[PDB]
Amino acid sequence: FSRIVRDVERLIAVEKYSLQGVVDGDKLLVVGFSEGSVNAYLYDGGETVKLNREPINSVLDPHYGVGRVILVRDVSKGAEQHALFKVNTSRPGEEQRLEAVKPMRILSGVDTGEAVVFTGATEDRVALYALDGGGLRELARLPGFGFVSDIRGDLIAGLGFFGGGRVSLFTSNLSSGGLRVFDSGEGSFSSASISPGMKVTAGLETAREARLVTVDPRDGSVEDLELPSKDFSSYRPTAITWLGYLPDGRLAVVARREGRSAVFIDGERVEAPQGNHGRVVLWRGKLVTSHTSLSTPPRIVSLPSGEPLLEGGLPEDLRRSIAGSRLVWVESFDGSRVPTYVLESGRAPTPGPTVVLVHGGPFAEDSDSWDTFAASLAAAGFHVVMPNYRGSTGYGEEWRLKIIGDPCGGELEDVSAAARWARESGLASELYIMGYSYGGYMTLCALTMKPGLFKAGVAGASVVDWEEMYELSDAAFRNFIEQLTGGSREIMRSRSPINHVDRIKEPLALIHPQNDSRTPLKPLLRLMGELLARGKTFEAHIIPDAGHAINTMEDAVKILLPAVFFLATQRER
Amino acid sequence: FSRIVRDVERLIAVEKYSLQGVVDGDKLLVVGFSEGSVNAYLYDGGETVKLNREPINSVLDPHYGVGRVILVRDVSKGAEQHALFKVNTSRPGEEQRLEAVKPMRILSGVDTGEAVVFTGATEDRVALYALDGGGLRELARLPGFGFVSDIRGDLIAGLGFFGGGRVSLFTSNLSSGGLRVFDSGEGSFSSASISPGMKVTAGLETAREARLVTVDPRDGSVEDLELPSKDFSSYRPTAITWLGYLPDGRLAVVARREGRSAVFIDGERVEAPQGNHGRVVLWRGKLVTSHTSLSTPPRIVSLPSGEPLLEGGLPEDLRRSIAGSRLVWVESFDGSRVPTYVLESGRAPTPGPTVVLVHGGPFAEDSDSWDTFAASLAAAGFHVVMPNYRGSTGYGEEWRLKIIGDPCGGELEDVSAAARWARESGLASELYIMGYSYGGYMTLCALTMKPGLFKAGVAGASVVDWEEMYELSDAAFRNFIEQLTGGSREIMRSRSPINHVDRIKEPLALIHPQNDSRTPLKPLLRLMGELLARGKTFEAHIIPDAGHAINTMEDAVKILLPAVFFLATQRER
Repeated sequence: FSRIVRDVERLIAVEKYSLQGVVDGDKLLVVGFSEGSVNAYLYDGGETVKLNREPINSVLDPHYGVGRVILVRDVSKGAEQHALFKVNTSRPGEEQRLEAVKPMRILSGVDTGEAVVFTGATEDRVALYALDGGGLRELARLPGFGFVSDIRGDLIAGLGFFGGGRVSLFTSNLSSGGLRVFDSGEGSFSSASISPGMKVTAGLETAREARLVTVDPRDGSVEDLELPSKDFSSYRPTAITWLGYLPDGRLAVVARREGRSAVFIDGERVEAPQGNHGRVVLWRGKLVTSHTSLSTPPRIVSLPSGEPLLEGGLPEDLRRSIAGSRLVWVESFDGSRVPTYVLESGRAPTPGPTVVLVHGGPFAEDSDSWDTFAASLAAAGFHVVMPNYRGSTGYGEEWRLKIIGDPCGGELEDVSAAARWARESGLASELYIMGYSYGGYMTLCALTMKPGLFKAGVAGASVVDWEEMYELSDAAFRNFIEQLTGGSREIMRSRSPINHVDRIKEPLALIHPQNDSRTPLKPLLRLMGELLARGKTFEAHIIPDAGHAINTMEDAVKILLPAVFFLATQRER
Repeated sequence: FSRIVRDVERLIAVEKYSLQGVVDGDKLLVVGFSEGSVNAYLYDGGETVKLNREPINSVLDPHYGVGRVILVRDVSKGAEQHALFKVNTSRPGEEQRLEAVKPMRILSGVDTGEAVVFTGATEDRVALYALDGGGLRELARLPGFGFVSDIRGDLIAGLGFFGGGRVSLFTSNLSSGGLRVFDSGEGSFSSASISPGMKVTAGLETAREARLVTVDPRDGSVEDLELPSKDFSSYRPTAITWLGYLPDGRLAVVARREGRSAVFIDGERVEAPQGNHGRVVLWRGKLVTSHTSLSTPPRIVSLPSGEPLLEGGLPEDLRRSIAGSRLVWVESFDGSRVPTYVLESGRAPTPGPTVVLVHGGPFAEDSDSWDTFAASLAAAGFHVVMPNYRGSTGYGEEWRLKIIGDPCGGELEDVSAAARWARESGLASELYIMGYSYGGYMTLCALTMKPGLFKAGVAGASVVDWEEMYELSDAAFRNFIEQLTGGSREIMRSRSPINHVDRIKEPLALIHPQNDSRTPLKPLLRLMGELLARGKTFEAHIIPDAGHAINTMEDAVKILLPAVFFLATQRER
């Protein structure tokens, strides 16, 4: 149990890096979890320089070479009312709060150098904003969650979840605002970057595949974009992770199939370490991306050698605790094949104690990408099954959109199918479920709707009640709940696990940050009252002065430690 | 920290023993917290023999030599609805449930070998029961908490908390039942044992001094008992822990002053290890008692040598973590002197992080006795301050009875004076409050009524709302609440920290077993609601399938570990 603490601490503590851009002339801007919190750094080639003072949540996308960084930081103890802080790169550790922007949920943003352009959610709206030397301007109100993708000249390009789980492309004008929304009937836009010719290149993810298209923002004309090299189209990607024009005009694309990605410059394969990659930057005539895998914490590497620029290293005992990984295709209730990553623990027998670790989102995926939760479970003697239930990204629009209107429906059947597969295939001697956010909702749904499937469940930062949550949500989250539930009152009630507590037969652990503004604490307290009144076994841990986005080691530990303890305790019986 | 977990674990894991009597001819009957849980053992000079199968809570007091033991086990996952199980001492590990006794809160009991006589509380009454060969009989209904002390022949003697915090003597007849209650106007009876002459020898605790009396149960006449040796009366005890007749007719008395006890046989002092002692038994012609101190976990020893028969060795590193202890007399608001035990941690500076650790009860005391919580605090690098606030035992009837009608009044002032004493004496560089049960009530009362006094508070198994708790309480606890509060609804409301949440300014850690039936979880969930709605910082840890009485190592870890983590975190800032 003290060994579990050491394992969880060191898994959280290992340095994790994400590539944000190039700044300060010719230096990497990198967001790193290092020295126990999320900070932003310049990487010159040798020593990193820390840009921020206190922990941050993120940084805005910098235009190449801009001489500043815009930090995004929660100023509300985890409720995700962020403020923006400017740091001049020549003077690291000196912060200027951008006081023209009232705290709000910052969803995204780019800094051109002249203007800081972002989307943000308040109680009454999601909006696209620009802050220049003249002051703050609302460029447009957006229908739902929206994200700035790119800016070139006065053209802004972004992606919008504006209905039915579909992603629209949007543009606006930096100088005079407005909104133009481009919707594909074939699928969803997944990344965007403005070409030198002032067209929007976008990934378009259709039924079971992904391709690149050009959108002219003047008329709504969409063509297929063909590249000089044909490696990209032959790769037959299912998803586009990211794309962007480099300063030399070449289009870089990270695309993926089956939970691993590949890098392309102007269509041509650039070799990269196995796993997943993030944005690709040009830096000192070398391609640089982020790399991660189930065995590799996020790190910065140079392509095509794959040599690390910035990486944290795991202790050898923790590396060994992960025996192997594999993708399997689990047949579900309608014969659909649920792509399921399996992390085999080198610290459990086969069959052995097995956790179905259910991903959040739901528009997210279990890929060959580092997962601290999964790693801590493998360290603690559990195999880990991570099913890409319908709703997941990475496997086509059709699979992703199947969740719409059907929470605690087919996706739960997929999660249950992976569970039964883990037993039937001989992997699991016993079964647990665990999840954070939409994953925690799945824990609650599994224990309420599928009693006896799992031995016990962990529900972290859970959706508990669509109805009460709606009442407490900001404009983005209200809209997203509308989308997920299809605007159906019956769905919001019947698919809320708080309404099926009497069905629970298994021990449940609840973990919840008190200031969560995504999945609020209030319905969780009501759930505890229901568990109590109905004589159900439950454990609960409420984390102080924290919300949904964990950005310190001590909060990461508070969230994960009790989950690992609980399951380890359950394994004694 | 993993080092904290390890120390906490090792402190919990150390075996702790209580002496219950002599059975199976001439074998000691002990209850040991051992091998991870509370169990019953025979000891006859070598290895213990485990009598129970699953963990228990206690055993009933056996008459010398009886060939069986009656286990008391919680059969409601911590809610303290107990069933009785008999184990024939010749056939250890084979239990037979006494099915005539439906689950109830068993408060006490004696087993003559032919009749099991006990007190228990259901929802509607507290009663004295006898189970013999002809079945179960209710001998009498008691006004409130009552405990059987002794049976000789047909006579039963007990102690009753039957009004005003005062303890009465009561008798009954095993054959015919009934109830006779004897009050003293000078004080409270603390201990009782029937003499050969069929009168009741009792400890009478008065204003300051305690003495031995003889109560004739036929007419209620009381006279002082003078013993052959005068070491006892000249010791001038303030409290009488225990007394009992030995097989040879000698009267064993354990009495105490200033948190330390002494043992007497027919009034003659018997040398014993410094600290506190429990019952004294004759085993193979010689004297045996339990012993505990601040630096020695409860153990069974021979007198007068002090040689251990059953002892969980305190490892040297943990022992060394307590650099010292002191008894101080804190000046309270009204000139009262609050006897306060202090532990200096060998792992903190002076001045240094200090926890006022508040005792439960309130009719209990901090004495020179083992305290796992205090030890873990010392191990974690905190000085510990343990004030015997008014309401405490050990310092006379007047001091103990001051709390009556005044919860969250003078006693909280004593606690606050102890905080002030810690700072002003130079011990404390910073101050926290921590407590379980009435102690947790004090945490909550301190953060609501004395904001800014402590840096942070830990409230375990707390009283939260007198009124709601009363309505959820069984007959015993309803009566006790009436006595403690005076029955006034204004006291019940005004002295409930849930009605003062607005004033809270310090971080608060709530810890609570889910099935607690003394201090129920329900009002604590409401408190969390209020903390949430009023934007207060808090954490909470609810522990599964557990109640107020902790009987496993892992449950004690779930109760204690969050507290130490919380305080350690608080000390970083």
